[PDB]
Amino acid sequence: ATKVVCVLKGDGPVQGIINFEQKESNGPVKVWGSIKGLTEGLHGFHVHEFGDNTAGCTSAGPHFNPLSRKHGGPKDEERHVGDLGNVTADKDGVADVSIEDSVISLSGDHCIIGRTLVVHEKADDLGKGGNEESTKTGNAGSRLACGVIGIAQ
Amino acid sequence: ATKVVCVLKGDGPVQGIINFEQKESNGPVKVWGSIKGLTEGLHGFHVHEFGDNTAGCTSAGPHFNPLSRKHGGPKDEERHVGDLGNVTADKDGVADVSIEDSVISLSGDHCIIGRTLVVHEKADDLGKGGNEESTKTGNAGSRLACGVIGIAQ
Ligand SMILES: *[Se]c1ccccc1C(=O)Nc1cccc(-c2ccc(C(F)(F)F)cc2)c1
Ligand SMILES: *[Se]c1ccccc1C(=O)Nc1cccc(-c2ccc(C(F)(F)F)cc2)c1
Ligand SMILES: [Cl-]
Ligand SMILES: [Cl-]
Ligand SMILES: [Cl-]
Ligand SMILES: [Zn+2]
Ligand SMILES: [Zn+2]
Repeated sequence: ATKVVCVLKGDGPVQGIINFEQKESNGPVKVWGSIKGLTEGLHGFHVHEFGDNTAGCTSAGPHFNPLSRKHGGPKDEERHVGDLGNVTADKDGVADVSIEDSVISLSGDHCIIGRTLVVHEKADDLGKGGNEESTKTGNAGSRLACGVIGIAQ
Repeated sequence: ATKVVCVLKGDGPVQGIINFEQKESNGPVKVWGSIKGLTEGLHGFHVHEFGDNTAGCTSAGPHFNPLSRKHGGPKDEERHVGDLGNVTADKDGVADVSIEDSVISLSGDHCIIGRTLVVHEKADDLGKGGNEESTKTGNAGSRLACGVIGIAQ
């Protein structure tokens, strides 16, 4: 039923379009689209708390964490709602994104509409980095590009 | 209370930050902030339907019109939900925005979260232009800058 979209932009060359679709009121969310201008390899892919771009991607705040848990991979029970794991950029710097997630939603208390999607500088270590940062941010580093998650055609 | 924000960006020099605050459900919404890089005078100020920036401000679609009415001024009964009227840019091209509106909301079926705020090339004629365009767009012309309306700190 409900279809949202997100246009990723930042200070650098990284830009993309990510779609979200949810058929059932609390069923799985299909996240798909393309990001380009990325370094080859893994990049952290998170929903951050605020749809606030007043001071670039920084204003988005931390990973959307309504249940006040520690950072993890999407398949971990201990995770932020916004912890969608990694996207993989090919040799040409293009990440063809396709994710199914059941913790995020386009309705309820886990709604990500009016919040920020961020693609990060490095791989998300999924909380296995053995430092304080790993259990907060997954050591994914700086925010290359972000966008507010909005209602789509 | 509920507090949302919007960062207006486009292809040109027009850019701004607009805040929305609503103390009571079905109460008035305080819209305030600053826009710069505008021509001196009036500029159409509307919430458009989609939080979609896939092809710039064009992808936002028409004025948010859930009740399928004709375009009007904010004070008109016959108006789009998104019809917030005009903002006034001073000689230096800065519009100091301060609006109170009771038709828009940050909750319900009139919720503007995940939709687009647009500032337009010319004055909104408030539906008094006596042509088909007046009763659709208010003849405000091109979309100088837009942003998806997101949840704020
Ligand atoms: Se989805 C979302 C994003 C940001 C803020 C709020 C929301 C949201 O829709 N939350 C929400 C909370 C509680 C109830 C509703 C709701 C949705 C649909 C309906 C109805 F009438 F269509 F069935 C009623 C209530 C939405
Ligand atoms: Se604020 C927001 C942003 C995006 C999507 C949905 C919302 C939202 O909060 N919706 C919402 C909140 C509270 C109540 C309703 C609601 C909608 C319809 C009806 C009725 F009467 F039509 F069935 C009742 C309540 C929606
Ligand atoms: Cl975090
Ligand atoms: Cl890992
Ligand atoms: Cl982070
Ligand atoms: Zn996290
Ligand atoms: Zn209108």
